[PDB]
Amino acid sequence: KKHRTSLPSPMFIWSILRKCITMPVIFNEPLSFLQRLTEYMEHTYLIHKASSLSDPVERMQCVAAFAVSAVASQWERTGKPFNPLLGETYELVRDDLGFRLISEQVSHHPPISAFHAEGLNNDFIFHGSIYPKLKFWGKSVEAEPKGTITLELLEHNEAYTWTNPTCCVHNIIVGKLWIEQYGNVEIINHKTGDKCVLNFKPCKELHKVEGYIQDKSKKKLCALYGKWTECLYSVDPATFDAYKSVFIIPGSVLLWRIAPRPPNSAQMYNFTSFAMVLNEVDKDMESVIPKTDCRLRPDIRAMENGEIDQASEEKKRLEEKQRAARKNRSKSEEDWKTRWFHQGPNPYNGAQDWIYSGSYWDRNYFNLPDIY
Amino acid sequence: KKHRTSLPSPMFIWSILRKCITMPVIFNEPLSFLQRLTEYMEHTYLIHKASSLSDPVERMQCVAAFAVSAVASQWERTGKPFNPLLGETYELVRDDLGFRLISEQVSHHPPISAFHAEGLNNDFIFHGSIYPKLKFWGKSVEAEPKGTITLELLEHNEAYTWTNPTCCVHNIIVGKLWIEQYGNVEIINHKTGDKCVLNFKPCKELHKVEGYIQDKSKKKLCALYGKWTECLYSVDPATFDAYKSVFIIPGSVLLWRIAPRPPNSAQMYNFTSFAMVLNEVDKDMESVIPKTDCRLRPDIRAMENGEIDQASEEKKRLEEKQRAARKNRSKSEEDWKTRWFHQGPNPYNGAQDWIYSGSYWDRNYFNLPDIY
Amino acid sequence: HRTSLPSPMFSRNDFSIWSILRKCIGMELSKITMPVIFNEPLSFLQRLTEYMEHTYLIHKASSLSDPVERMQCVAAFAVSAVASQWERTGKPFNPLLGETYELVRDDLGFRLISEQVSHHPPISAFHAEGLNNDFIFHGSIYPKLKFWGKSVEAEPKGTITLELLEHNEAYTWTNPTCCVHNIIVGKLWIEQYGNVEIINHKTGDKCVLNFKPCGLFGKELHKVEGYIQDKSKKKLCALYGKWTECLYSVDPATFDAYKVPDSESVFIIPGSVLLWRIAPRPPNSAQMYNFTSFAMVLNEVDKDMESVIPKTDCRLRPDIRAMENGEIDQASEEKKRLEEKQRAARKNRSKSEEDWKTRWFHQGPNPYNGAQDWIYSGSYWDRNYFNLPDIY
Amino acid sequence: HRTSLPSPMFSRNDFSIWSILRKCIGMELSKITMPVIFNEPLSFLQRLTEYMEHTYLIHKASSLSDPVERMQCVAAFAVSAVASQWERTGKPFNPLLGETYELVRDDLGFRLISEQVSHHPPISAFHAEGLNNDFIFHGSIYPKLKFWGKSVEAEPKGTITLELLEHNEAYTWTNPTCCVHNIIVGKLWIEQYGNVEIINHKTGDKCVLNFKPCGLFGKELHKVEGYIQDKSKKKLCALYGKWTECLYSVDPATFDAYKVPDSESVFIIPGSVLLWRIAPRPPNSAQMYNFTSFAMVLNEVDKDMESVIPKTDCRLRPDIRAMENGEIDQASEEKKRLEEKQRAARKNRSKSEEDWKTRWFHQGPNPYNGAQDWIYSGSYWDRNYFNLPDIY
Repeated sequence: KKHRTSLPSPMFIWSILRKCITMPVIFNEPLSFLQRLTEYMEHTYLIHKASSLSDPVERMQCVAAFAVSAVASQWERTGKPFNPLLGETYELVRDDLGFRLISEQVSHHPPISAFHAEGLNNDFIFHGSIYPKLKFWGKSVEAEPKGTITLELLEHNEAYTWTNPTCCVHNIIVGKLWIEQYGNVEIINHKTGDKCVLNFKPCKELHKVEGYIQDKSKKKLCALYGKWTECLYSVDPATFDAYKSVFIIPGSVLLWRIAPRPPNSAQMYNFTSFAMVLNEVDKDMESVIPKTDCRLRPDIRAMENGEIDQASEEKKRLEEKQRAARKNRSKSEEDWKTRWFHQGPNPYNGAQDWIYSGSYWDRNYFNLPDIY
Repeated sequence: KKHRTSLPSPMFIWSILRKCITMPVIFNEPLSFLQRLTEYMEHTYLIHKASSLSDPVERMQCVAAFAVSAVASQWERTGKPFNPLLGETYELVRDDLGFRLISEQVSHHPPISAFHAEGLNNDFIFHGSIYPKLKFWGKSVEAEPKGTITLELLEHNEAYTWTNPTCCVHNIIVGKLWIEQYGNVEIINHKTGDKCVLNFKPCKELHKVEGYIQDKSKKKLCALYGKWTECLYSVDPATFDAYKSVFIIPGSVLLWRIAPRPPNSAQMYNFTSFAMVLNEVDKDMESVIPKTDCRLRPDIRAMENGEIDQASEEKKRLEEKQRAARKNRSKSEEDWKTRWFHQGPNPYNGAQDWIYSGSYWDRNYFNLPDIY
Repeated sequence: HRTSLPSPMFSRNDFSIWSILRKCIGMELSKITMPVIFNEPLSFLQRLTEYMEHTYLIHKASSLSDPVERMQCVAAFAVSAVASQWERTGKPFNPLLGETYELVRDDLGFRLISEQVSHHPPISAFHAEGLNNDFIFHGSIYPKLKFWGKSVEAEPKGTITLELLEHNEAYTWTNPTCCVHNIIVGKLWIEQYGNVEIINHKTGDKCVLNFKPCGLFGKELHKVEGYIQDKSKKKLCALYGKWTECLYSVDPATFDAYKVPDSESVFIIPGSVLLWRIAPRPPNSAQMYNFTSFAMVLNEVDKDMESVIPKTDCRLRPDIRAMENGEIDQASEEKKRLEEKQRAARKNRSKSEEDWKTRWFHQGPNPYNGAQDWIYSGSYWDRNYFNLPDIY
Repeated sequence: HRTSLPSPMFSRNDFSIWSILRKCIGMELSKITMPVIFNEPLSFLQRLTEYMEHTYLIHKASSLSDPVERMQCVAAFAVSAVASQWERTGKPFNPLLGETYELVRDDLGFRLISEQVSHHPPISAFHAEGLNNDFIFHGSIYPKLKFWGKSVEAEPKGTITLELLEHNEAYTWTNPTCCVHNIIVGKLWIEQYGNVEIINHKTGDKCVLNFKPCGLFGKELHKVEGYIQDKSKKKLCALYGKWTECLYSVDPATFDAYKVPDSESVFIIPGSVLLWRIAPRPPNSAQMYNFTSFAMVLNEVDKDMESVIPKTDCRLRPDIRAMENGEIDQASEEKKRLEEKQRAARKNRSKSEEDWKTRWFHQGPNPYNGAQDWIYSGSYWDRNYFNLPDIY
């Protein structure tokens, strides 16, 4: 009996390692991204002011003031908001600031959140969608709210479009996490031909916003300066040029000052007084709001309750039921239907945009997505 | 309508990270651990020699020579052998070296491998079990073959027990992997009262084995020196004392020299000529060997074929079917039964030991474990 | 003898413990060097010079008196400047603060001097002049790297400036972004995209080049589509093609009439005029880190250079030499060594509180777009080098 | 101008690429420091001295003339020497090469001098003398750490030697292993196990102490069971108990008649005689890194010590000071600093090729078991310190 003196094949990539080897809720804040998007509304008084003004230059100031304000609550809000489930809605009615705002998570890959806002007196519509495109930039993560933001001043037959600056989270790997916001922002008034430029200057000039307003002719009509953590000012351009808390240039005009976060704040995730109301519920509101409102979302619920262990268990559950829901539509050939926004041309730029489908505030909700 | 000014719970371990965040076959050699255990037999001629000798001192030399030889093929065998499945058997009959050896993987937690060897002329039995207890020691892994090894010389009414030294794999994290073997080894001849001490010296004196033989009275009768990678020698103790490849002390006696690895070797995982036969099959052997022989194990099969991708897929499958098999017995209250070894007193030490159940070489296999 | 330690042990249940795990893990993490094994034997300062490969297009434009016909050559140069990128998944060495690279070609009619002008952020400034005194090509590149998913982006932040001296006119543009797909997991492939505007600041002529992204099914891979328009926004040319291969030009009105992945063939619109075609890579290419012949010249040295060039020149950079000589084992040790000499120099300059001095470039506004830029400080081609920094 | 690089690019498909990933990853990995956050404000040289807490047992044995009755006191000392381990899941600082620790207690009748005598392997040598000139307690400890599963083992390799000078007799033993269960995942708990043989080399008396392991359901946790036997292997005593609390002794024949987890109560076999009982930890304990009162004295300092003690003494160790003062944030920076000063000293001694000199200990055989050991070189209590190494 004769045996073999050699092996058949002589002795001799990441695939093997990949095949054979979520986010911690301790890094979230108790807010859906949709709710973090409604903080855009924190200073809706500027919109209402804008609508009551005759001169479009003065009107562009308040919209410029408002655009800065809608991204102003983010200082020290280093908690990531929960990525909204597909079909997650969120509504907010505020009787004092005079608006209603429905938002719906439209897609999940990529994550797109659609929102529609209306003044209660029918003076404005505010709408758009946001994809927060996350990019690891060095030792920091960038979030970039991709998407146009459209504000229609109904009493004035005009609409303003713009996009938001980039929101950067530094020291994400090491050090005290902190928020920067930089980018340039053009506000086009599509009736007048008026343009407003807002540079959110990057860091010294921390939080520094500088910019100007010009007519369609391209004549500057005022400069705009301040910090998105505090305030914006308008001033005559000629004296702003010569003259480069906050440095108050002579004869400037206060356009906006940040709303109030409570002394309780740094114990409550640095939420504003506006933010503290976002995720609240009560027996009345339970009957009316739909089953997709993120006020009925157990993990944000349980985290706001302190039950963090129950929050991370509940979070992984929804995400899993959401994959599973995707794979059944992946096979059953059904494809997802957006209850409250449909897709369509933005008429002021011709760029695809999500468009409110109507009928939300009628209630009588029917066949809603069962996403919890 | 009045809203809330604070959250219910103020804002505020590894569990979350653990719950919400195999071995690569590229690190194995194509051998079951059971097969790597049969390399103990590579020099069974020393056993047969031992059995033909009248003087037990001379007999203790050959058993000491054999004990060193059974762990000598491990130099440069830096490939881990596949952890044997529960129920994996392995048989080897060699007509020239004169033995049969059945081994069976007895348990999996911990991994215990049982083996029984018999000389074909009924001159010896060689048996024991091995648990290779792995410990990460610094920049190296230690494997320690826990368990007694019992060699019975049937023509001489005697039995020797001993345990194996520790097998250390250096530079496991960084550098060229390489094998060291260290430890002290006592060989007790239980009839004569004779003892043989083998120190496997740790590293300079790389692979250095030194030791002695003494009677029950505790009189040294010879020294024993050499290297487990090459050879062992006996020499008069009096001249070994005075006198401290290999340093040949005057008037020494060659007890053993390592068997032959082929020039092909370093292309074939550094297997010996003995090792190259272990995992071989053929149409004859297929009819006879049981369904648990690791010659019928697909991943060791496919890896020996070079099909490494198919090997790592096939490996994870068996391990998974093995967990699944465990969890069904975890519920169905069935518990695993060892086909060929039962547990019992080692009579020469009173220490629990696995004991051959008989009947293996009768074939007529019945109801064997379906482990592939 | 005391009954207590001066301060109780600090608690694990309180989350104050992992922010010191945070502090110590990152002091270790940022220490680590990127393995030479993902680099290619090129300093970014050298990768920057490949812009110049097709300088014959600047010379073409220098000698055309139709402004738009000059624009068609600058756009040709803009597209060609980024063409060598295809299949260049090696990451050129980040240049050490103080690194220079000079390249003189007489067959091509230019001489170029680059300096690594800052290390955080890593900014490369370059200045190239025509030898017939017919252009200045100058600017700066800050490669902003961004990871996500499987992809790495490098956005080259910076204004690039072609001044055609014989026409008293100057073009500015900003290059497209370069994506590298399937890092770690899969086969690497290179994509370039982003809108490039080229402006003739004299005439008001605007070139729009949209480097189209892959899109679904990989259909628009490498496609480049755009126009040239006059100061009043009327299209005079359509431009199209792939930036890996060719740029065509054609009547705008007819272009409107016609409106690891593999690229699509260029459909040659009737009446097109080829502006630029790539010179194919040598058969050395896929074995030679996918260099073009031009790229294989950059780190070449003779002792006739080593006397003339300054000591800072990256042709004298050891780790890039080690890697090119195949000694990749040494190259990560040379890399390790240089990245610590540079730390030590800069911390040393903090205990001393001295500001670092760029030898060949200074800061100043771009007079064409008001951006802050980097401007040649002169005297580089004098030789007479003095007090240069010791960086190797 | 060359047409190729001097050497083709080396391939990823060939597995020659990851062994340079291997080379570079480990040069980074072994650099990293263990976070101070798992340590406790004690040098191992100090953790070593806690053996001495119950020296009153040596003094008991020094003054007994029945040899076996002396054995019952050495075994009492052996068990007591390892008692403070319970709930000590902080890992004492690995002592720097050159570290010493001295401890003088007159209330306890001993004076001890330890030196860290090698860094790889980390070997601690110690020598303690009775002040009444009645014993020498000396030996060395190499803590061989071994990880697997959730558990870390520290096997203290070394021979420990009690010479009772008034009886011309000497005991040798080797301590048990100390397991730490549920590292990272779960609550840490400490277990000691291993067979300890104590030999009276004069009389031939053997003490066997089996520190029993936990076993299934945690039933034998901390139990210690053994006997004392004469030179002809006859049991004169059974010993039993838990090493956390007590050691009893009893007629051997009656003991045979009786043959995070919580421990079991000690069943007090009729006719037992208590040999040793632990002194309970203070209520400070669980807040004070679970020190016993003795352990809380070790790093204590007065300026009256800092003049007398040498500069190497670990009471003068900064990172251990930082940690004890609560400044744990600084302690990992002091740790970082010291572990690199020590590397730099030893590599420096390689460029110079000089061998390191232990000041207070030298190597030599143990005359009792032939093992190689560490032996006091004298002169430590003279003071008159000279040329000591600068290690802080």
